[PDB]
Amino acid sequence: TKEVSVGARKNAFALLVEMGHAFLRFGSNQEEALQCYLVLIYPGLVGAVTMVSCSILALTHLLFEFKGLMGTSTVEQLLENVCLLLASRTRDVVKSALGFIKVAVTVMDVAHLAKHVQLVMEAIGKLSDDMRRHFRMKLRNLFTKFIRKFGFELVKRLLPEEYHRVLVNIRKAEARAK
RNA sequence: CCACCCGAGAUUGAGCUAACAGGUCUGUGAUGCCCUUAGAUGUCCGGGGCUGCACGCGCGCUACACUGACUGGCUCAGCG
Repeated sequence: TKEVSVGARKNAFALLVEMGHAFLRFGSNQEEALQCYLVLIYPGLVGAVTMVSCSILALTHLLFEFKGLMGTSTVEQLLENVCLLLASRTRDVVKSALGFIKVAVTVMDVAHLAKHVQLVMEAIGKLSDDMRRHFRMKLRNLFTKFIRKFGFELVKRLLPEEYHRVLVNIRKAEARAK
């Protein structure tokens, strides 16, 4: 899934989906089988940095396919770990964490996300100057999705100063898109 | 646009709060002066005025009639 070839990456993603399907046939309860599947891939978030980004990308692809079936609270736990991985120096780990956060915001229910806007968006807030400037597109899209899904004034209140303008800039599009 | 083969590579990495004269609009100075039983129209009450009329400068209404005025019938609309 982090190979050089795009075809190999596509095949590895499809193979992950297929083995996730394969563990849905070895037991009676699907959720516990998916839990066993994840605890077979959980240690990869601990080893090498490229292996950490590998595991974050794998979890990102897995979260989009088996959205609710793995179990919401467990989702939240993984998101919390991604927040620690939001503190990484490497740009690949940060990019993979941003993609996972985007996929989670797309997938996860808004009522349970409301418990976790502050933590993940605080982890977004204290990222860096270089990290903010480089991945300004991903942060822009994430703040757009948070404004769609929650109160604009809430994200305004809990973010630091500079991001404020980015928020209102997004809100600016929210009048001309209509 | 999607998928696939070959190919090492069919996209992996680096760089790219500010400006608005596009509009709007009552926040910051231990801000300069002038006034503060000389109330930057002090509240209230009662009664007057706003219309008062020699004359100028001008819009309007009614008329000076006979192609008119008075008296009785007739049949006619449209915006709203």
